[PDB]
Amino acid sequence: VVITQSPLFLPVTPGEAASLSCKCSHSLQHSTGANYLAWYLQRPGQTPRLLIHLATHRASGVPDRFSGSGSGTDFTLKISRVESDDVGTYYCMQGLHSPWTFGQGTKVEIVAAPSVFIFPPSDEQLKSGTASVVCLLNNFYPREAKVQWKVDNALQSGNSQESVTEQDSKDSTYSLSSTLTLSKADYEKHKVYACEVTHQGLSSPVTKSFNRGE
Amino acid sequence: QVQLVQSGAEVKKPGSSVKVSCKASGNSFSNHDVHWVRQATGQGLEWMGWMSHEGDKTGLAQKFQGRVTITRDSGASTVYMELRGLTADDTAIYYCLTGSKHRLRDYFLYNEYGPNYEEWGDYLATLDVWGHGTAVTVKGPSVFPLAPSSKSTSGGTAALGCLVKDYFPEPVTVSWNSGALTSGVHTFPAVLQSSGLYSLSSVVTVPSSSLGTQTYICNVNHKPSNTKVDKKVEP
Amino acid sequence: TTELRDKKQKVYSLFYRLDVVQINNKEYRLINCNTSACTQACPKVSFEPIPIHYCAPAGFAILKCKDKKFNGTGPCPSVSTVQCTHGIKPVVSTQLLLNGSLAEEEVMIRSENITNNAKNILVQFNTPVQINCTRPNNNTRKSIRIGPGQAFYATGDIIGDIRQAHCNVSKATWNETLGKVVKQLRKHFGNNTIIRFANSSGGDLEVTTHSFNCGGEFFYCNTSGLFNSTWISNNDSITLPCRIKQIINMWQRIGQCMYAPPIQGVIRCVSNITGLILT
Amino acid sequence: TTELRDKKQKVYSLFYRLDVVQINNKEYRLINCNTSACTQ
Amino acid sequence: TTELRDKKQKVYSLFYRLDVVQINNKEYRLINCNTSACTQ
Repeated sequence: VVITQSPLFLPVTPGEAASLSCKCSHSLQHSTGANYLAWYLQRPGQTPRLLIHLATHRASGVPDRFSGSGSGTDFTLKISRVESDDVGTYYCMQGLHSPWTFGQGTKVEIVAAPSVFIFPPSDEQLKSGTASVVCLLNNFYPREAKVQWKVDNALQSGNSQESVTEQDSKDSTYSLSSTLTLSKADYEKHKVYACEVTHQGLSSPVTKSFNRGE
Repeated sequence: QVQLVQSGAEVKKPGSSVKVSCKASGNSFSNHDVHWVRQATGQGLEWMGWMSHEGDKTGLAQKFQGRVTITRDSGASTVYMELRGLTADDTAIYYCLTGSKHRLRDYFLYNEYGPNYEEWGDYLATLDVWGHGTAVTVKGPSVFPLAPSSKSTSGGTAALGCLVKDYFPEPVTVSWNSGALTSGVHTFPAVLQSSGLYSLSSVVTVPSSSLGTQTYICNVNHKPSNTKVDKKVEP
Repeated sequence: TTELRDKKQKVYSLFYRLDVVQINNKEYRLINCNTSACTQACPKVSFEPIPIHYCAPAGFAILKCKDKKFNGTGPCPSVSTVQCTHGIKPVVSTQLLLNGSLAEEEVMIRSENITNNAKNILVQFNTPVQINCTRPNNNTRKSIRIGPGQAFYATGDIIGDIRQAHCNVSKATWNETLGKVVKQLRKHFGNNTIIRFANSSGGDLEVTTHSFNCGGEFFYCNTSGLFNSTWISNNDSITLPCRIKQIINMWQRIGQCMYAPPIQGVIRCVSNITGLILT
Repeated sequence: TTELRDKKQKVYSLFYRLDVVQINNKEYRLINCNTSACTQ
Repeated sequence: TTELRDKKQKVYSLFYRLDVVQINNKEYRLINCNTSACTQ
């Protein structure tokens, strides 16, 4: 018994309609005629909220812009006039076949090149035998960005990690930080430290660099 | 509006077992089915198991077959979920919750020589009330300044931050100027390093103008190690 | 359940509230099920009373007095004998006797002991008193196949003149005959006594109301409309409200029951009150 | 149904198509059951 | 199963071990049921 939700990721223009698919390898219709499929919205930081039960019924207090349909194997959740409160992950859940199971979810969200900033390691950190260099990509959209660290123009790999924020509710952007970590010894053998950045908003890659010392 | 209360967060070694408990206001597990659902950070919902409020049915997901016990005290006053043989994969928030069922009769054949032959079957209807969850997780941070410089400044705005390096376990909280500075703050989710320790950074964009006059202090709190750090970030 | 021993079938039917009782829409129960099992009377067999003659075997004689007078016991000046008895219809009823024989001369009063109040008093009429009873319900019979094989006749729909079943009695006739009865009573109680008539003491519905046969259907009538009078010291017509019941107990034989199948079409039996059963 | 008045068992048997009739693999019925009971 | 031919009822009773036999608390059987129907 398998469930496939589609699409995996759905950007929606505010006020436009959204359509989510949940398909099952086996029928979810009981012989009494009811379809045991449900839809749940989970917003960031929250427990899931029931939207639709028995395939077609809105749950209590669910706004009428959410509507469910489908019978058998194929089910749809339509959201008309999408707004920021509708952002999150939508899970379907089949209740016919034991063991019961959630789908893997559809992520729903609502060009800006990043501003790029670079930070050398602190004197205090160096004292302790490690050097972390930090690159910040600020306020960009869409979410896809690539950071490539260079040391004296040599490409680095396996010595950095990155983290991205959630979408800012006010400007609809993301921010990302990448941290390159080296030993003090490796760090002091080189001069130019550079963060090279690729994004849909940039016509060609942007490099932020500094020279060790000054 | 039943309220569910769950037991507190726990840290467990790989290979051990956790027993999570749950109570419902008004002893509602007597009259409403209990479900267990877990969710790892950034991942989907995973149904674990349930018990009917009648106390005549229990079931588990395939993945928890042999791993999980779901039980309740008499009078259904407390419900428990025990997961054994923990690994890092079991690091998640564990939710207790309720739901309805439609015990419909599938197979049936009337008999004209006494009682009939019935075969009821429970079918999940909805998932009503979710508990707040129990975080099961299967060193205090160093705090270093990310100093504002000409390499973090443009168009009248500067960026500055704090690097919160090498702590365990989650969580850590960061504020700026004791909560007085919130506009333009980005505190990034932690990353798990090869060493098994976490790191994160918090940055803020501020007017370049203000660097000479305004003080910036990041406040870092790591309750697990009782570590509280206030770090001033200078140009 | 139907013939297909596997799946049931949701059906419906009508039942009098005299037949069913609330358990504990609402839940109800067939009243008989707390006492015994119940059997459906065949739709082919009838209940029409047929004149039966009784005969004695050789060596025994059927003696028959022709004396128009008779106290219930004693010598008869005029005795005859017959091969067999006259045809007597087995009319099962209570209180009011129906389709019996008529008395000659005056109204006859017979009792095992008139002085004792515990005994009953039999009253035989001289002239047939017509009674005409009606059930104005052109109802159908939604028979349901509750096999395997055997069939049940449920109650379909009730249409037509939705009025309560009732009986019509010639009032002046009743008054006249009743008077003739009182004359007799006068003759065994005195020429200065008062005679009053009233309904039964209630209790069981079978002894309270008037039970009688009428084309398979069982009627229970409130004879208060008849037995309500009085006499001193020395159209018009009457309507009697009746009730219908499908489950009844004959001869008061507890431990058993019998379900009479409904009858399609309007029913209108006719009988003649020939005697009474006073106490 | 068997003697064990609690659990049933699936069995099989052969029947001539003169004895059985299609209802409505496929479903079939013993022809007698529409007319009366049958005795062995 | 009581008179209410629909819902069963849990009861209890005592029986001599000469009357009953183990099937296969434990499960037991009225000895007569393997031979014939017992009439009271």
